[PDB]
Amino acid sequence: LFKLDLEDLKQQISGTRFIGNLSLKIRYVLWQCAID
Amino acid sequence: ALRDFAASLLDYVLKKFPQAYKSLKPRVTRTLLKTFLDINRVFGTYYGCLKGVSVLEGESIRFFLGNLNNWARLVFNESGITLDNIEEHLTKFTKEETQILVDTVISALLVLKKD
Repeated sequence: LFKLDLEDLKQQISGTRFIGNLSLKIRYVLWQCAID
Repeated sequence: ALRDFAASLLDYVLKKFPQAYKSLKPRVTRTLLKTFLDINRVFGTYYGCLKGVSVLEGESIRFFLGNLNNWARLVFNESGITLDNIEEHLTKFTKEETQILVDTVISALLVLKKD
């Protein structure tokens, strides 16, 4: 039954919008760690 | 008007309580850096974030120099553009609030080049 869950995972990670949001979140966590 | 008033009430409480420095300066700039660094927010939250950045000072504003390019490339969609058809190109916002964002992002950037 995990095939529909894998297709729902592929439905929510494909495209330009998700990887750029990840690039914003990792920049947030790097600057938040390096704030001091 | 409420964003511009509440942003100039945050700067009033960063100076009324200087004994709590290093306990509400990094907390508030961490709140603003956490709320600012995303795509799925409405325009007014970004405006309040940038005005709260504006009512800070010094190297902290420089601390948002690096992560502004990718923020613009995600929120304004310059996917290979050559800066020519910018008036009628863009996707989340309208033209007026994008002009407000480009105005307010250098309304705070003037503090880092005046010293």
